Amino acid sequence: NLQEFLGGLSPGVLDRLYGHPATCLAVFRELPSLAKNWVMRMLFLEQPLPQAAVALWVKKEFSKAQEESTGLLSGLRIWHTQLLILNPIFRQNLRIALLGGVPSLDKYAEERWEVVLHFMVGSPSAAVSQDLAQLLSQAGLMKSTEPGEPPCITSAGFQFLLLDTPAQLWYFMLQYLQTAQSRGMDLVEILSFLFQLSFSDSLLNFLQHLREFGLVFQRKRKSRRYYPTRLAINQPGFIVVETNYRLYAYTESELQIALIALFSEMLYRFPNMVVAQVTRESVQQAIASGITAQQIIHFLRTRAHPVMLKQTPVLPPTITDQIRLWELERDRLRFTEGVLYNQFLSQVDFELLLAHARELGVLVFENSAKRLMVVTPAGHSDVKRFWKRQKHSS
Amino acid sequence: KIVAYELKTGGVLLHPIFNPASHLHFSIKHPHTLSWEYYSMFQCKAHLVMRLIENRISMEFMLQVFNKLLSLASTASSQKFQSHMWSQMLVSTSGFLKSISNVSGKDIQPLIKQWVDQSGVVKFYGSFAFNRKRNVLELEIKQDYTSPGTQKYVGPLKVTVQELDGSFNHTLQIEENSLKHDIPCHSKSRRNKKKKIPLMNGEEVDMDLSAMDADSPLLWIRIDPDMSVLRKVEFEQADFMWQYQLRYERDVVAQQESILALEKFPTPASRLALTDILEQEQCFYRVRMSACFCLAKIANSMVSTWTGPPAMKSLFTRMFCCKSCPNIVKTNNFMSFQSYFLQKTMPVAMALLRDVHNLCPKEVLTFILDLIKYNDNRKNKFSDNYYRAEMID
Repeated sequence: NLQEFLGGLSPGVLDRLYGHPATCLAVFRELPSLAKNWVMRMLFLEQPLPQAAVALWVKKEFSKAQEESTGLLSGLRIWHTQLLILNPIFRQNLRIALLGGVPSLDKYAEERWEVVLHFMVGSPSAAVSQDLAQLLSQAGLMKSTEPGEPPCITSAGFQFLLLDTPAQLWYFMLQYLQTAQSRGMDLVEILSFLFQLSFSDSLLNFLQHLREFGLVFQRKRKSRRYYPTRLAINQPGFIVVETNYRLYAYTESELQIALIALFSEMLYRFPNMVVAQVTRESVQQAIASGITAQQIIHFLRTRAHPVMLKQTPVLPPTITDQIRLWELERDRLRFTEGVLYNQFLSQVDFELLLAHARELGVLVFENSAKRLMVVTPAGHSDVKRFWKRQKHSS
Repeated sequence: KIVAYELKTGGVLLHPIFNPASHLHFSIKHPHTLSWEYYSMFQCKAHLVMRLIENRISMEFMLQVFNKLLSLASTASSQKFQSHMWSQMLVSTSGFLKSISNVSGKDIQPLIKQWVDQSGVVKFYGSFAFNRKRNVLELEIKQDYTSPGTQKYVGPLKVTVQELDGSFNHTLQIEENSLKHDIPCHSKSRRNKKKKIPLMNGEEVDMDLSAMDADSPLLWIRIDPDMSVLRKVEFEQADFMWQYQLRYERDVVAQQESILALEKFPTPASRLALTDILEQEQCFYRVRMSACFCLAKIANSMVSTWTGPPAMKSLFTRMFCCKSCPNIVKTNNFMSFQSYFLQKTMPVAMALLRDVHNLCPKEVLTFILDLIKYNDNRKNKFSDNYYRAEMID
């Protein structure tokens, strides 16, 4: 979440990131419940106040909200104890932020994201962009290993594909920022633009990437002014599930049919409907590719036709249980590397050796009834020496 | 006795050749320059080497050798010729070996060269490992031949392995460069069904196999069981193997060496093993007399773990006191000669008990004083002087 992203930052980057135009407001909106008011309170104070007052300024009931808010805002470093006055820079910027100092767009965003997902999947026809391809490859959801051949899809790719559009886009942008730092694009400058949206060379490239993702559209041959789409700031279902593992999806966009075929066997494709079967073969194929039953169940639930919404639960228990059981049947046997000594003789002497391999992290399984211990070959040169020392001690 | 003396100072040299032994502070050319401890160990080593010659050449041939010597001497003893024939009454080494070679057809010259002419004993350090994959027992026997009293053994060596299918003997060839000896192991199908495990003799017993390893069939190993060399063995078994060897063996020297090796394992299973040995008539009495002192040492080592009364006290009141009065000892009847020896050796070991404060407990001292007060000897046909002397001890 954005709270996690901002918490994972240093004070030096934080105070700089607290830009005048929007950041002080975007980070304010994050404040879940109460930190809004206390910050507002001490927006006009130039004198720090004792911590005991803040501690006692919440009733005995619902105090956990007080501690959690205080910890969150301490991590954000909005104030300093100074002994709890807010940061002067944040105070000034917040005062400046508080009385101081479309139908085609959404369709465009939808179409651009749909073509992006088409390229993500093995679609023969898709938008071509080397920068987008390499960005997705380095995002960790795609690996090529051969420039001539089109890149394939990794295990994480299917999991990302089956996610809902909001979380999908949010995670994609999180990876975009993380890779922006790696490629050298300043993180603060690009981050501030996202906050400003909800109200330089690097800026131009970042805006180009956002437009490629479909969040923004200049509409004027790449002019300075931009009109963000709905997705920039941050629908009814169509699948009907039977009790015989049959899916009837009212899908016209090929993306939905591809997503369903990822974990189901397609039977018929009507102009406004498609019939598929959720069989062991398809489900286990998806599980081997990397998906887990949770993503499939969530996908079917979110894309649930209104007809089946009346019944509770929406997804039939038999279908859900069958999918879960199919995923569970996937793993049984294991693999590890180890070495076994034996003849530990004295009972109280074997108990001391068990703590040597457990602290170093080379112990797999033990046995106090037969005096047997398995030691991995990675730490064999350290356990033997200890045993020798013990023998010398006698 | 001899391995202690030979590792202490040099070695005893039977049949020297005229100095032949310069590791020791007197000359062995004459009997009147020998130390008295050397004379005692000389006679001791001589009769053990004769037992070794009986081991190589069987006992009936040995008695035939002795009868041939005596018969030559008694035909010599009746002549009147002044020593033309009276020197057949004098034996030598060459004449003894020639008479052995006459009666048996085998000569013992390697055994004579090793244990008579060479003056040393051997030291064996053994450790085993059971290979579960190939079902073999990999022994590892190394000798300490650089000590002052020792020598190097290169002959064959008997080893006796008790597995679940029975007791099997194996002969190992221990050359100078040898270290690992792989012997084969049998099944473990007497743990699938409860059947009795057959022993070294023809009998078979019920064993509690809960302490045994699940993967190994072998219950105990004994390196050189018949004492066929002049040796000191230091074998590294597991403590349950020593307890099985103490309980179910039909050899007293193996029970004694398991008592001697159980002092290093003070676990309560070893206390149960020695207590079951102590309670057991039809055990040899000198094994139970050793188990008293071993139980005292183990009890001293597991203080702040010991649950009930002091060691052997309840066992003494169960074996030798009245049923109606536990602290009054029975009146002395010493006609059994094995519970007499055990009765007079059990408080002597019981007095070596110590508390957490390193002082003998006042429960054992009071018990010994009540053994002294309530002693009545007006009824047995035997005297009480050794039992009372052991009470003072």
